[PDB]
Amino acid sequence: PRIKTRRSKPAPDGFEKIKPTLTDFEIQLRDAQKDKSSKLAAKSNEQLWEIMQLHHQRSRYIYTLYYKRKAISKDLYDWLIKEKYADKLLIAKWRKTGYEKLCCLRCIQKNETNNGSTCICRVPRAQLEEEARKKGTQVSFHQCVHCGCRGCAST
Amino acid sequence: LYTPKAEMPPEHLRKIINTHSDMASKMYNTDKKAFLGALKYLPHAILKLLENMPHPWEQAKEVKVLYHTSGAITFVNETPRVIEPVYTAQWSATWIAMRREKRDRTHFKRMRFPPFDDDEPPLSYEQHIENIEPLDPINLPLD
Amino acid sequence: SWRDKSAKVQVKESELPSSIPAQTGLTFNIWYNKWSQGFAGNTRFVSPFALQPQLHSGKTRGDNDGQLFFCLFFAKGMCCLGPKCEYLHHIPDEEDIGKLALRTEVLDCFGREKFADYREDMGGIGSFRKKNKTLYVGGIDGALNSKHLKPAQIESRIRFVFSRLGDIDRIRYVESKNCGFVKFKYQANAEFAKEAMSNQTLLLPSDKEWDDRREGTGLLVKWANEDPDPAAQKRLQEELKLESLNMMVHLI
Amino acid sequence: HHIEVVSKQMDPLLPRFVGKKARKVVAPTENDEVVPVLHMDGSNDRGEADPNEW
Amino acid sequence: FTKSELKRRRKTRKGDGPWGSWS
Amino acid sequence: LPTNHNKTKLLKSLKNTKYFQQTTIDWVEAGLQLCRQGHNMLNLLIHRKGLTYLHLDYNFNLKPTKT
Amino acid sequence: EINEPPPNICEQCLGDEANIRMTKIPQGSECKICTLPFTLYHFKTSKRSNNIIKTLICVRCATQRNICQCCMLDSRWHIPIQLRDHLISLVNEENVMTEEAKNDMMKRFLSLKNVKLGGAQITSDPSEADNIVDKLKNILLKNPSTKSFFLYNIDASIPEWKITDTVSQLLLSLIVNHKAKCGGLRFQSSELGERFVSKIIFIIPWSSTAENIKLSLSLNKLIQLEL
Ligand SMILES: [Zn+2]
Ligand SMILES: [Zn+2]
Ligand SMILES: [Zn+2]
Ligand SMILES: [Zn+2]
Ligand SMILES: [Zn+2]
Ligand SMILES: [Zn+2]
Repeated sequence: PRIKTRRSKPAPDGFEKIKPTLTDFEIQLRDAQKDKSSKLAAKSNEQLWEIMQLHHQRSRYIYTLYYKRKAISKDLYDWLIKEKYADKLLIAKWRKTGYEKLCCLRCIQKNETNNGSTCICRVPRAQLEEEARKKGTQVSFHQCVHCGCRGCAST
Repeated sequence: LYTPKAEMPPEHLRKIINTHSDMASKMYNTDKKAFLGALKYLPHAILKLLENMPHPWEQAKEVKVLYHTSGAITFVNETPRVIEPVYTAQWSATWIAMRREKRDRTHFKRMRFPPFDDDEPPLSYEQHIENIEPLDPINLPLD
Repeated sequence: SWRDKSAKVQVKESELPSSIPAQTGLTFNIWYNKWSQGFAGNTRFVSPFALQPQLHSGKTRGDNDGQLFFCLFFAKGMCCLGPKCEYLHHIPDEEDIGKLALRTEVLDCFGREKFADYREDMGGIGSFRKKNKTLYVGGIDGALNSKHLKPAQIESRIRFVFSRLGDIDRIRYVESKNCGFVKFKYQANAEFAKEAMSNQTLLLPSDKEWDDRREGTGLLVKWANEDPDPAAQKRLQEELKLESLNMMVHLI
Repeated sequence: HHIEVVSKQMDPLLPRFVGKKARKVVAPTENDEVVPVLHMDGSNDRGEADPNEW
Repeated sequence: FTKSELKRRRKTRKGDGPWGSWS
Repeated sequence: LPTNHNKTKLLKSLKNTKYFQQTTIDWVEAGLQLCRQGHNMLNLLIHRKGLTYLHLDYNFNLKPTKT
Repeated sequence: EINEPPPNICEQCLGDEANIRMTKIPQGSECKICTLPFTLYHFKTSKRSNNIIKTLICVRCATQRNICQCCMLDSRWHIPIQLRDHLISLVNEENVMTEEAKNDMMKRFLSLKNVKLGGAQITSDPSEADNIVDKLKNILLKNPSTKSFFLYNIDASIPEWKITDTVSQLLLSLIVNHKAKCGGLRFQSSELGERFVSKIIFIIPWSSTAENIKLSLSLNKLIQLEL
C-alpha cells in the first residue's frame, strides 16, 4: 500500500468493506518491522518469513475476493493492484495452473537457485515422503530459506 | 529457462534494513564483509538515487530497487526517463509557479542546513514519514 | 532417557544474553564485536548457564534428520531452539560417535574444522594432527571464588561434573599444580565436555558462595599436552601398539 | 567413481577469492637433478704472473 | 494415488495455507 | 565515442544473481535506507581498519573522538 | 595459477552415489595445513544430507601426505596419517615420521616442495604398499546391603569405561584412581548391589598370595596419598 498523492485515483465504492481486513495485515507488518534483536540467525530468518507469509496472506485474500469468492468489482481490484496492497505477479502465478497455492515468486526462479531448479517446497509432500521411504530417512526439511514454506502445496 | 525477478514485498527490505542497524554478532559476520564490498558500488547507487530525484511536481515518487539480501546496498534500478517536450512543459510550469511564489511571498523561509544534527540519526521511513501525508507539490493551477 | 522425551529449551531468546560484553575499553568496534581504546583487566567470566543434561537432553529436528553434530549451545546449556534445533541435544554415546566416526577425524562434534596446530594455549578446538582425548582443567581457584576446599573435595566435584557429560578413561587431580587431567573415552566426548564446562562453575547449591558464582572467572577447560611422566607414556605406547594391531589386521 | 563439478555463483559483494591475501612465501628451489658447471682451461704462466699485476 | 487421500491429508497440517506444521 | 562491446551493465549483472531482490520503494525510503546503508558501510570500514576513535556522525561529517 | 592438479578425494568419505554434484570455489580458502590458497571443493554427500563435505587441505598438501583432501586419511587404507606412519615405522624400519613445521612461514615453504613425506613414499606405489602389508602380516604371526564397594587389584592400564561396562554386563556410579587403585565404586541402590554380588582381576571386598598384593596396594596407596 503506497502513499496517497494528488495522482492517486481514490478507492472506488466497495473498498469500505475490506479496509479493516487489510488494515490488520498492515498493522501486523508494522509489528513485524522493528529491531526484534534476534541474536540467533534462524530465528531472525523466521521474522522475515513472518513478513513474507503475511504478504502472501494479504495478496491471497485479495485474490480470493476477486476470483474464488467473486465478490469485489474489477475496478476496485485494479486500484488495489496499482496501490500494491496485493502483489500482481504472485496473483498471476496463482491464476496459472499448478501454482494454485504458491508461497511466493522467489521459490520458482530457477536462475537464483544454485541447482537450476525450483524451491524444494514446490515438491509435493507426498513425493518427498516417498523419497524418504525409499532412502530410509524422514522429511529432512521443514521450511525453505526464501520464505516460511512447509511445503508449497501444489496439492 | 529464464524468468524475471520477484517484485518482493518492500516490507521485507525494510525489515532487513532494520535488522542491520544493530549489527554485532557472529550472525551476519559475512554480511559485514558484504557491506564493505558494497563500497565499490555505493557511488553507482548514489548516482542512481540522484537520477530518480522526484522532480518538484512529484509529490511521492515510487521507484523500483535492487537490494542485497543482507541489506548491504539499495540500488535505484529504474532509469528516470521522460517525454522531452512534456518534461520541458513540466519544468516550465514549475518555473512559472516558483516565480509566482517568489512574487507573492513577502519573506521566503529557506531550509536550514544541514537539515538534521549529528546526534539525530536517519529517521525510519516507516516510523515517521510513511504515516504522515505530504504537502501539495508545486504546480501552477491550470484552466 | 533422553530418547524418551523431546528436548526442552535451555533459555528463551528473551533470556539469552546480548553480544556487548563488559565495556572492556572506551569504545565499541563494530566489525570486530570486541571492545577497544583500552585492554585494562582480564576479559573472561563465568557462564550464566550450564548443561543440566537430564533436565534438558532430548529429541530435536536433528534426531529426525540424522544431523551428525551436537549443539554447542546445548553443551553451553543456552540453546534457544530446543526441539526446533538442527544440531543435536544430548550427551554423545558410542552409537553417535560411531555414526560420525568418518568425519570426526577432520573436525569436532560441533561440526567445526580442526586445525594444524593447537592454539598456543591448547585452549581452542583441538588439532587434527593429534587425536587427543585429555582436557587440562585450569582455573579451579577462580572457578570456586577462592574456596579453600580439600583436594579430595575438588577432584570429587570435578568427577561429578565431567563424568556426567561423557565416559571417562581416567581423571587425576594434581595438588602441586592445582589442576585436572580428564581423559575421555572418545574424542567427540572430549570435544563436547571441553565446551560444556568451559567457563563453568565447580560450585554447588550446598556451597555458601552459590550466589557469587557469576562474579568470579569460570573453569579454564583446555586441551592437555601428554604427561612427561613415563609411567603413563609407556601405557600410551602400549595402547597405540594395540590399536595398530587392530587396524593392521583389518587391512587384509 | 564419477562426479559433476560446478562453480556456484557467489554474492558480488563478498570477496570473489576469499583465499588470496598477499602472503610472503619463500620458494624451495627444487633442483633435485644436479647440473654441472664445466669450464675447460689450465693457465699457469700467464695465470700466475697476472695476479701480481691484478 | 486417490485425490481424496490428499484431501484428508492436507487438513492434517496443523497450520493453514502455505505454512503447514506436519507435526 | 561510447564503446559498444561492454553490454553487461552493473545493475543487469546484479539482477542476474540470486543475492539481490527487487522492490518498489518510495524514493525517500530509498534515500533514507541508503543513508543508513552508507553509514553502516563506512563505519564498518573504519572499525575494520581498527581506528574506532574516528566517530562518523550520522550527517557523514567525520571527526576524531579523542586527541 | 591454472587448475592443473585434480582434487584428491577418497571413496568412503565421498559416499556411495553414482553421481553427486559438487561445487568448486577456486582460490577458495587457506588450507588447514600450510596456510595457502587453493581450490576449495564441496558437496553434500546425498542431495538431502545436511552435512556438506568441504575439501579442507590443498592438493599439494594432500599429495605430500598422500591422503584424502576431506578425510585427512591415507587414500589407500582410510586410516589416520599419524597412525599409518607409526605402522610403517614399526614394520620394515624403526623411524618414519611426517613432521609438519608448526611455524606459519615454514609450513608454506614445506607445502611448496614436491617431495613425499616418510609414510607417503610407501603408500604411493601400490606394490610397495602390498609388500608392507605382507610384512606386517608376517610380523603378526555374603550381602549386608552396603551399596558402596571398595575394589582393589586394578590393572594400571584399564579404563573406567571398561569397568562400568563390565558391571553393566553383570547387571550407577564409579570412582577409580589408577595411582591408589582404591576403586571407590558406588551403586545407585543397595538392591542393585545385592543383585550384582548375587550375580558374581576381580578382587572385591564390601567396605562402608593376597598378602603381597596387600603390600603392593599399601605402598602404592601411600604414594598416592602423598601426591
Ligand atoms: Zn516462497
Ligand atoms: Zn520455498
Ligand atoms: Zn514455497
Ligand atoms: Zn540446539
Ligand atoms: Zn575422503
Ligand atoms: Zn595446504
